[PDB]
Amino acid sequence: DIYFRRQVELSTMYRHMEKHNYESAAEAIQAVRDNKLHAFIWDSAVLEFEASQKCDLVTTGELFFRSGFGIGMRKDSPWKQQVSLSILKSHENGFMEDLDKT
Amino acid sequence: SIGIAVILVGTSDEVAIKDAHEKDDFHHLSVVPRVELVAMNETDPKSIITRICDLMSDRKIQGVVFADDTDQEAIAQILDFISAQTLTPILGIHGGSSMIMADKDESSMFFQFGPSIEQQASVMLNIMEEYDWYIFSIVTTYFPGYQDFVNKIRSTIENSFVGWELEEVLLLDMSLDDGDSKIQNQLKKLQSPIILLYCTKEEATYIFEVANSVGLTGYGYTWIVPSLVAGDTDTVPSEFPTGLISVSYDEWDYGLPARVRDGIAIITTAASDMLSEHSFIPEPKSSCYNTHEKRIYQSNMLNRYLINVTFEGRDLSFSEDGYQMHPKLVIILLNKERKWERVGKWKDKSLQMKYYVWPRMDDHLSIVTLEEAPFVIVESVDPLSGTCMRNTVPCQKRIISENKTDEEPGYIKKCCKGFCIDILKKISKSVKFTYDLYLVTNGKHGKKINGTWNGMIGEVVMKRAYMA
Amino acid sequence: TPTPVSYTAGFYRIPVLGLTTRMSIYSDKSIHLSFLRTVPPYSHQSSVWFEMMRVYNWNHIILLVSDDHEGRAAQKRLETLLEERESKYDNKRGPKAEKVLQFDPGTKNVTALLMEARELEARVIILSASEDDAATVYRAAAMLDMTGSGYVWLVGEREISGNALRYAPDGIIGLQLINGKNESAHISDAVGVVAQAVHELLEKENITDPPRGCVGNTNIWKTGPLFKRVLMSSKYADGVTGRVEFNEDGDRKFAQYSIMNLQNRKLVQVGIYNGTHVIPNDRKIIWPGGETEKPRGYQMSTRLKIVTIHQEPFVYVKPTMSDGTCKEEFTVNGDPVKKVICTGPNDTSPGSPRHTVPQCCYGFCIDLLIKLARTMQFTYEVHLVADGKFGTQERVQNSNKKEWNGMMGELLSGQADMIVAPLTINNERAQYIEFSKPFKYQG
Amino acid sequence: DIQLTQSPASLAVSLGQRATISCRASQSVSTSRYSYMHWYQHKPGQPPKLLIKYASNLESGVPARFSGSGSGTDFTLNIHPVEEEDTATYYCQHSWENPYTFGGGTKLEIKRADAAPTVSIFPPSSEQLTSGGASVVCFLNNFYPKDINVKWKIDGSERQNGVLNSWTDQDSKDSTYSMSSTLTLTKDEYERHNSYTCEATHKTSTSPIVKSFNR
Amino acid sequence: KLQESGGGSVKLGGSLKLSCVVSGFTFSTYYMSWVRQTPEKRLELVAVINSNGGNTYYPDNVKGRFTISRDNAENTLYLQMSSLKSEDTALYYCARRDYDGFAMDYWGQGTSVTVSSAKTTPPSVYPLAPGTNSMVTLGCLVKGYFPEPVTVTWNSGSLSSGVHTFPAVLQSDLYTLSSSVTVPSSTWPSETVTCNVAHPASSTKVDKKIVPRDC
Repeated sequence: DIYFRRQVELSTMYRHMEKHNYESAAEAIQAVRDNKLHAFIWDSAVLEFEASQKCDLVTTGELFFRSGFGIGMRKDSPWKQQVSLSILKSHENGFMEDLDKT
Repeated sequence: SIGIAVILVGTSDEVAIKDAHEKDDFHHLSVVPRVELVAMNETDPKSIITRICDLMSDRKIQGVVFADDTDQEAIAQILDFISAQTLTPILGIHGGSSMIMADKDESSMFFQFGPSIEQQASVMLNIMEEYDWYIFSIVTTYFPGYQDFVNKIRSTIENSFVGWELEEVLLLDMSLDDGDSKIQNQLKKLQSPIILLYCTKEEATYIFEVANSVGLTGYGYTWIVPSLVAGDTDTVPSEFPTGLISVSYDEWDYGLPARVRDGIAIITTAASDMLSEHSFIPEPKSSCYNTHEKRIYQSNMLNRYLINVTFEGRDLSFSEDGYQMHPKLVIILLNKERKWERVGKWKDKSLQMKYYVWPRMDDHLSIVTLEEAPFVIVESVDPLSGTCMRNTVPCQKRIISENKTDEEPGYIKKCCKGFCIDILKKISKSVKFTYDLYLVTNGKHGKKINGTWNGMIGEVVMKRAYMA
Repeated sequence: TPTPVSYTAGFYRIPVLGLTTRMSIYSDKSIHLSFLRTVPPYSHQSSVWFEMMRVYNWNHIILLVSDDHEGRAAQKRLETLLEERESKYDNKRGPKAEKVLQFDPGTKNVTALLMEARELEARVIILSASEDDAATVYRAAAMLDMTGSGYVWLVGEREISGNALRYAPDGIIGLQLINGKNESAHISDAVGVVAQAVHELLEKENITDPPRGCVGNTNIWKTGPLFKRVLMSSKYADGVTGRVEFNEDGDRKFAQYSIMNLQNRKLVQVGIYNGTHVIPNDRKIIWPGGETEKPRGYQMSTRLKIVTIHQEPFVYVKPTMSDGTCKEEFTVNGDPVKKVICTGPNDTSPGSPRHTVPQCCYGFCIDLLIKLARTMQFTYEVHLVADGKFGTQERVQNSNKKEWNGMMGELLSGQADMIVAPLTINNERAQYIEFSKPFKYQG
Repeated sequence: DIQLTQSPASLAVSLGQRATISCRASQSVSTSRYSYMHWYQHKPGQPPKLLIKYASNLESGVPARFSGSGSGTDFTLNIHPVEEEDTATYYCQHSWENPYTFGGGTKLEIKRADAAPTVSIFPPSSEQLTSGGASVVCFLNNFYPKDINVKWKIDGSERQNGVLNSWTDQDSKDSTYSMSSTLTLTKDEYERHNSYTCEATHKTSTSPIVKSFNR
Repeated sequence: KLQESGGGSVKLGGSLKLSCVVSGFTFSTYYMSWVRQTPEKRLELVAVINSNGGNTYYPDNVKGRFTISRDNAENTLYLQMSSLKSEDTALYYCARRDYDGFAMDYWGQGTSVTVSSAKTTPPSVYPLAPGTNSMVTLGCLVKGYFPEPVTVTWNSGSLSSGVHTFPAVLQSDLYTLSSSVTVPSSTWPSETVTCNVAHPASSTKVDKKIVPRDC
């Protein structure tokens, strides 16, 4: 929503997107299943997984925006130097891939 | 049974004020307005303070009105804390003494206002809606009341559905007469179609001539002041460049009969509203020195009906913060060598100007058009604001076929966008040509009728359109 | 209270000089144009706390101010003091003092903010902005516990009353002016300043008079700002009470200043501040928690109260079991789900103001946090967002407040230390929030 | 109007505690004169009195037990360490408009020690008996709390339609209550059948305190 | 300091004139009122009146019924109450209005106007003694009086401790009280003991001796 507010080219109707703004993502799933919502914009990490687990829903496949998920803390907590490295450390044994396999 | 003191400063007739209040039916109040029309020569304000509990000794006065001169703002700084020490009075005030003094002691109990300076900025936004000549620079000195001003203006302009964006704000305190070459350097940051200006008018007769010698004389006619910040509207000095913008307050309007008609009637109905939900009123006093110990009865929940009570459909609710929530501004273009010229009437923070077009001081080529997607798409305007969006331009439509008595324009505006619209906008960016965009009435590309052409060809054979 | 005189002097711009007041409301020269100060306002002692900042090199406060114009001016003063070291020392345990909190004056001790200070492990209580309800502050402080160790207790000269002296513990530090003989000595010093002012004035050029006849002669008396510039040019070398010349706003500009400590229920003088010279006395440092130690810095331990929001596939929730526990469920490999409790949102089943329910909480989140808690050896706590939203920086129309909506405003206010979520990375978030490396890559 | 709810009314709180009462108005009453809202106190038998001018600011004579605050529609009115001599009814509501909607009635109870009621069995006396009518009377004077089911028994048969129940407030010297049950009947209905029994189902214990004798 | 009187027993739909005498201040600088405290424990305003007996307010149920009046020199308030209902057995007060003119400044205990469908009757008071000796009280039944109030003491006017006077119950529109005094074995009977009942509304004094038959 902030991304589309930043784009003047998305002022081609942003107000329509405000008129059909939702609250729950599962309601955006159901309204597509009820054929009311024509399209829902979301991150691929949720969309492809729920589409591959619950059928009759397909993605476009096209990546609209490049993005990632970090972890945020408040200012000046010094644990980050070991936290991010632990994110690297869980990357080194493939513990991330253990999360994927589970 | 209402102790009302009517005090006079000025030259207008008070008898024309008398029938302004003597014409209303007094049976709606169930308590008699006992007014006291006293005159007052322009004299010592300490003697006015003496006169206050002189007229308290004349009658137990609960409500006052006092006409005032138009150049007394230091006395407006005087009167309020005297009240907050001692009284709960009410004035318009009058003229320049009605300056927006937003001091924080709630025991002053004055409604010294109309709209606020920030409310004057709010209706200045409707002026910005009217002309669409952008604000890219804002100029001010240390005039106390500017930080909240620029913060409110930034907070409004960041929440727009339009292409209105600010680029510059300027704080330069210029008692400091050495900084004229600083404004010569600051010519680059004052290149806006419309610039806000908030300075001292005593300094501004020097400052505006300095800015004219900077190179800003062509924009010198396009500067904004409120009428409180502005000098006296009669015989304005010419160091200010002519044809400026007037904002705030009125004397050629609701006047000295009409202000007291707001006045005492507002007071008496507010007291009757205290007689309506509480059926009571505390007694006024007569011993100002010693009754200042007797302000224990001033648990003033009466301030609710001070700020809220209207009269006879005229919206007369107020804010306790130092303004009235209901607007009546004045004409928007002041003229300088000659007098004020009546152009704009204000209501519900909305302007009535009978122009549909605004000039200033290379040519507006009149252009008729016709809707055809995907080239010319004509849509309605934003109903929250009545105007067009960022990528959209207004277009002028009027149908006068159903008009039989007043068969004349009065164009509605519509929004217009599309493919060739951006093309002609690019042409207007390149060759710097202004225009008069308007619509067609009869005929798409109207054919030849016995030689005569209707449609857009009719405008070019009658020379109403040079381009189309 | 002398404003009926001074504002009439402001009608003619004749100066007026305060000798007995530190009321900072009179320091508003946009209204009190005629006012000048031989006595500095209430706010000027607040800056002295910044000169406390290098005593034992303290760097972290919790500050609660009663809502007053003087307190807000002190807030502006300390914000002016803190915004420094734009370089280019680089060991930056400097005064990033952690907190500012508001309080409604005149109210009573229903403050849970004291417990919120208890949650932050700070070694400070330092400042409030009253002197009469400060005894009630002491009562509420001794109610839970604040009088012991792990807290430093400091006041200024206008925090001192007998009721506060009935409940200030021995060890609290006061900062007082040298202002007892001001009724005689600084009176003579101030009229010596006006003696220098008239010695400049009589050897000055053509200057009009403030003539006979009052406010009825409504023209303002041109020599007013002339007298103001005459007083701007006055420079007194030294007086009986000690004198440093005026400030840019016509202030007293001290360095005639002392520090006392409450011990044996009396203010034994511990040192003198002189301009920059913090010169301590030979006396011992008594603190009410049993010191004569130097408890500089604050203790840094934690139970990591992390917040989270339910979002599949990263977070899944199940309501509960019958005991409030979770059902032992196995994977496809027979491994347990290892679901943490995840005491959920109050007013759950949204629209109904119910209570919180302990969940069955699973997904990537619980495995990641178990891995991190076994990595860093961190005890923790689970919290769930009752709002159900990430949040935007909504501009609140009340006084133009761009506040981050939802849980992001909570961790901005320190309701949690961190967050695990599908955390979208934006520029506006990074100006306020620390971020780690991107744990996930998507589009 | 300014219509308010007082929760909990008839609330029983143990001694020395924070007895906080939530007051939930319909509309707001806050202003710059520190409030509009004003409150009340009376004991039964004692004249009505005021308790709160506008806020925790009190008038005179009120002890430091009370501390009241709140704004708009909400008023949290706490009583710090509470005792058993102010357990009574208070908290008038009102509107600043002319219909001053009074009432609410926050009765204060203290969680005192429970007690089993001392039962007094009264047959008609001699001067009661010469008039033609007669009356048997149950009295219960030592019990907490006040909700007693009082049943009268002649030869085991219960009479309920002539039971006149009337109980009183907290007897403070015994920290308990007092209840009466009057049954007014004829003479021969109490003389020909002589087995006087009363039961008083209390909330201290589940069993009624029985007392039985013969005329 | 403040005393309300002029009540009595009025029929439903009837009229009377309530009155008040207040001492402590001049009346022409202070508003005055009339207050209603219903036996269902909700309050009401009867009326209010200006310092000079001028601007008044009558509520909605009041505005067909009641009329306030005030002498500002002689300390007298009068209240003509016409067309009463069954619920007008309330306690009626006056209070000494606030400095804002609304709340109160102090209070007065107030009288009672009884509006029921009964007539004045003397109380048929009969003693109550069993026919222990350790804890069983000695009582009296105040049956068949109208209207309120009735004061009950025991044989001297000074026996107040251990005295439980129970509220009135209605029976054929006639009120009925119960009363008990605790007696140990040292005063049963071994002495004289009577119940002394004073009915000021019927202006009777009933003295009934308590003699038991058996124990």
